[PDB]
Amino acid sequence: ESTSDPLAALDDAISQIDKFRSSLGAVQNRLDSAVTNLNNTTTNL
Amino acid sequence: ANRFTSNIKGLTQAARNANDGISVAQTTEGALSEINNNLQRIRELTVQAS
Repeated sequence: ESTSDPLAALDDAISQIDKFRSSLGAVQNRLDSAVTNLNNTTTNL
Repeated sequence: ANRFTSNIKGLTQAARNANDGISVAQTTEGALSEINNNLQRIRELTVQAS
């Protein structure tokens, strides 16, 4: 009725919710890396 | 950083739990000494009645 390994089964959830936050972090990085060269291309064109 | 702060909070809570266990041990030991006093008195009374 209770939880078998509460601390471990909860650390799994913490890791699962942090992996998504980290993966969403690199998206901003690549988006701004695209924005810079996109502005450069606008100026050149 | 997240796993770091998780471990930190856990260790603090574990220290608190250990302190609470120390308190429980002290209380039970006081009770046991209280029993031992009466046991020693009964021992002396038996030595007297022998």
